[PDB]
Amino acid sequence: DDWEIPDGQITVGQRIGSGSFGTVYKGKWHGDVAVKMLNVTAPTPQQLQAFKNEVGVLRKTRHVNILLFMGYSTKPQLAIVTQWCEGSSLYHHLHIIETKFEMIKLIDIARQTAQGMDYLHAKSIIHRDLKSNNIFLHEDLTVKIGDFGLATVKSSGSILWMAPEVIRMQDKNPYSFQSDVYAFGIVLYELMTGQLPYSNINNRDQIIFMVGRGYLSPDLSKVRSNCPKAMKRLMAECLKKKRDERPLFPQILASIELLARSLP
Amino acid sequence: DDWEIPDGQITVGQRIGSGSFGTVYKGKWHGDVAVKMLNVTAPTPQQLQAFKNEVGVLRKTRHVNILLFMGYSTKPQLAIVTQWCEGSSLYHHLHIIETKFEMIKLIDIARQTAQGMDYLHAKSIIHRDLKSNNIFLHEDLTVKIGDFGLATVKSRFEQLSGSILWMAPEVIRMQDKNPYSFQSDVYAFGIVLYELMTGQLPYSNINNRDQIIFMVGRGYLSPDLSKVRSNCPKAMKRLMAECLKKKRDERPLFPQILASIELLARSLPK
Ligand SMILES: Oc1c([C@@H](Nc2ccccn2)c2ccco2)cc(Cl)c2cccnc12
Ligand SMILES: Oc1c([C@@H](Nc2ccccn2)c2ccco2)cc(Cl)c2cccnc12
Repeated sequence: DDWEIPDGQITVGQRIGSGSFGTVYKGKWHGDVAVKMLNVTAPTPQQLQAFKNEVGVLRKTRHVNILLFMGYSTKPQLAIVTQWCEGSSLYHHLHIIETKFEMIKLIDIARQTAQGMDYLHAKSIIHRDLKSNNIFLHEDLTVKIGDFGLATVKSSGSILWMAPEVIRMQDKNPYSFQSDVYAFGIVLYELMTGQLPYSNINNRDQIIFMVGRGYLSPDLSKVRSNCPKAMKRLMAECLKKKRDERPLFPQILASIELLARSLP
Repeated sequence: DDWEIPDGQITVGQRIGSGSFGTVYKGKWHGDVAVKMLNVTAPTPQQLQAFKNEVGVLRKTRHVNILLFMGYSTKPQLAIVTQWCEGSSLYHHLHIIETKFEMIKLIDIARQTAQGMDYLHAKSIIHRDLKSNNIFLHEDLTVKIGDFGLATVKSRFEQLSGSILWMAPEVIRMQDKNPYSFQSDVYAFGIVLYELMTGQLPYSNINNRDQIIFMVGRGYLSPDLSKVRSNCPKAMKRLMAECLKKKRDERPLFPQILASIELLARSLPK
């Protein structure tokens, strides 16, 4: 019952990026895989902690909509190995290559994402950084939620997806299922409008300040016409400035399924 | 945090099928899933064992070409929950609806299956029932090796008698100690490569189950390789023949089979 990969079996290749801790690479281990390593040979103290935290969460997940954790290593360097997703992140599709998804496909992507979130929450896992860039469209179909570590289970910037309470830090622990729900709301906004929120404001600090005070919020009137009213309503629900008024995924999921069933 | 699903969360629907090791369904648990249950009112001691053994093997797997194990339940009834595959099995594509896959695709299905087998064997897991019926073509793109009811971790039964087309001669004779090995899995893989390249099941012109069993076992009968498609790469027809060797110890292991398929793939027509 061990997920530790034997020493020196992982072949590392092209450098991809650098999420959470360390650097991510496309590598080899019983096929293509993603490898999140640590450049230093001296794992330091709190680096060996963020490492054990991620593995600890990742290893509690087995769901088609959650990036597949395959194993970890301490080999020469600490390394988390996950499946290799073929394609691009939803963020890249929507805002870089501006892919034109049909409404059916957009509804389905929101569904799978919620499917995935519902699962994480059932396991008492709070993502804490859900955003269109951590949502991968594997093989152009099938959502894979990724990048954890920053994720916890039970007791740069990504402000666009941060709920008002999170921005305020009036608890130092404003994170909860509800704040995950809010970010999903911002993700819904992207799919449904094809754009990032507040694109007409060029000052981040202003954006941060105003969302936190409840003065600014996503402009829902921007939703595409062919967007089902029930979706636009689900969206507003998730984006409630007041935490406790937001619905939970079991509910989100039911709503998205009923609007999807009656769409064609 | 075990993989034991909390009680009363799994719902079951369509009865996709039956079997000696339980019947399959298309239930739900955080999205669609495949639920394998046990109809009986009280599991016999051997069933409880088959259940445990499968879960023990399944929970050791995390690979894109292995059907995803999600959890099990015992309280309501013994149940194994796996991801629900969208599409059909390679068997159905190949022999029931005759799907016209391109050689590039066939080589690909052959590669992924090998990739999966390579993964199981590295963890000392012997499938023991690899066949096109248990190879799901998820979304018509991803190969998912399933049905782990007879699987076992080396150094850890008397079942099966239905799918003889994929049984190696030494498995039919049951002479040797440990009839099953990484090699018998490789033989089954060989019959699958055979199915992929010919589009047909072996021994289609013989209709007597017993005679086929006896003959393949005695070595009088073997897969007719002259039937392999003409556009089938030579190295492949060779790799196939090697996996089908009558002498167990002459068959290559998946790491080498994997290396070969990947090699003959890089030099394929354009
Ligand atoms: O492609 C991958 C990325 C990249 N995400 C996206 C998202 C949209 C389009 C293109 N890439 C990325 C890397 C670094 C920073 O972002 C990140 C990780 Cl962890 C992967 C893990 C396994 C397979 N593929 C992965
Ligand atoms: O569909 C599934 C089957 C059935 N196989 C096929 C093959 C071709 C077309 C349709 N179904 C089946 C039924 C009975 C005994 O095996 C078996 C498993 Cl393990 C599955 C696991 C996840 C998703 N789907 C699965």
